[PDB]
Amino acid sequence: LVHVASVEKGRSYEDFQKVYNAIALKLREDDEYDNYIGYGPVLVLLAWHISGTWDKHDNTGGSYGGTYRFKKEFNDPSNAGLQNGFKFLEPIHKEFPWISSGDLFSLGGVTAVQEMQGPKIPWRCGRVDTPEDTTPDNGRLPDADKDAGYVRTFFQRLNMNDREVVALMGAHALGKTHLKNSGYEGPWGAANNVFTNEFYLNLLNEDWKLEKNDANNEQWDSKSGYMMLPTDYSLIQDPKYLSIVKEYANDQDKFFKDFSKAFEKLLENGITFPKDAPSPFIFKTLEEQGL
Ligand code: HEM
Repeated sequence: LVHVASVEKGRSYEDFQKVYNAIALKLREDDEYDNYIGYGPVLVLLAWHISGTWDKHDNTGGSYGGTYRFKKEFNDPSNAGLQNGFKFLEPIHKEFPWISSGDLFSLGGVTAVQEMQGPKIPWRCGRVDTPEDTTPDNGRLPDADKDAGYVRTFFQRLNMNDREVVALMGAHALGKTHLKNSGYEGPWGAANNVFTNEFYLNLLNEDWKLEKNDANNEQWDSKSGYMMLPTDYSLIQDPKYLSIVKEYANDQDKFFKDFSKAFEKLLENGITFPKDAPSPFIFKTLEEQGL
């Protein structure tokens, strides 16, 4: 398929900055969610899940179509718990009905990251809602109970290299696993609603113990009360992965830069931007605007 970005008719930067501010103010306000973690983390997960269905082989899936809006994709077992990010954005969509779904879903991710003190993520508008028949079949999102080979192989479908895989996974610093959703339980660290390189430090510095949880799945448990999925853990089992983990554990800046690039790339996979298309926008945070 060819997916050409098409700017929402007559909208500019300022229009988008308003959508951004709307999400950000709601993030600030609905702070009681998930025991006071807030919605930030679920939004980031939602932006990754709508983008992660992409197949570099036939150009299907990815964020373009806003297909998560369809039952098929919405009811993907792997998307369990995302309905919360969805209901968070609805009221927003209602307020700015001209924005396409794909644009909204992906912007929430950017907004969440930036408002949780992460790096600035350049964003591009132009995703166009596609018909329900362009909805990708379930089973394109990765399993958690695998090793580094699985991960490398998987990520290759999305065109991501080692560096990109490790950068993107540092997103695990945010939120936590929910038994009910995924069959895994516990956060990855302490500051789970602030974007930092905590993930890498926990990985390197905790004394991880393999145990089975109440869903009868194996997870790495630390005495600090943290957990790591087998897929997380595999970042230290693979030699190529481990040196990158180390780099990030050592330099939060480097990690921020790598994440930034990788995240935008993830969100733009499968989209063709005509040369006349506007440059990537860099939204200001509420704080930068004095709001
Ligand atoms: C091997 C690849 C990955 C696997 C197997 C994986 C698996 C999971 C699982 C099982 C959960 C818990 C869901 C729940 O029970 O609520 C989760 C949560 C999360 N995922 Fe990952 N993930 C992967 C990659 C990513 C990437 C690339 C990102 C973004 C860059 C990401 C962002 C998140 C966030 C922010 C959460 C926490 C959400 C919350 O607190 O509701 N994950 N992931």
